[PDB]
Amino acid sequence: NSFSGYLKLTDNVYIKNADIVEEAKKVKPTVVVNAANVYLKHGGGVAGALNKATNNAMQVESDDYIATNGPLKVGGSCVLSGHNLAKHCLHVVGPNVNKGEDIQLLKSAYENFNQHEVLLAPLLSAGIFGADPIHSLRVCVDTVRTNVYLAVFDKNLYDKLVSSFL
Ligand SMILES: CC(C)[C@H](Nc1ncnc2[nH]ccc12)C1=[SH]CCC1
Repeated sequence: NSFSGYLKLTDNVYIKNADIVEEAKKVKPTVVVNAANVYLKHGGGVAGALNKATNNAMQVESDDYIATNGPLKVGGSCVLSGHNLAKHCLHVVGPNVNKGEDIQLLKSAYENFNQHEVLLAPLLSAGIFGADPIHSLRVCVDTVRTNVYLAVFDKNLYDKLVSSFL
């Protein structure tokens, strides 16, 4: 968990302008969080980038999990292997607000982080799911109580988050 170059926002939330895949390769954290969907189909965004970096081993494992357990609920999670990127991957489903899913489920999504002492994570629901990224960071800060290191792969968005926060 050798995180470097983060800015501490609160007692337990840190943030960096970085690709989460590059962070995972350098740090080999105990847990990396995936911004997943309910069927664990890693087609784009953070999910597609993490899966590509495992050479599709994450997708093969996810398909087997879904066959045996069924889909996750919105706001839910499962713990699977982190493959070459981390000890574990915590797959978390935030609401797709562009498709009418309730934004209050973003609090339930972030609550899953509290089962792990230290996590490398992305900003939930901030991609194609359509939540305001600054609102997602506010819910993270007011929900997560364990130590989370947020990687945001966009310098313009990073600067807007840090200006709004501090
Ligand atoms: C908001 C956006 C810049 C961010 N993308 C990323 N954040 C961190 N590492 C990344 N690697 C590849 C994409 C990527 C997302 S997509 C879904 C949730 C958060």
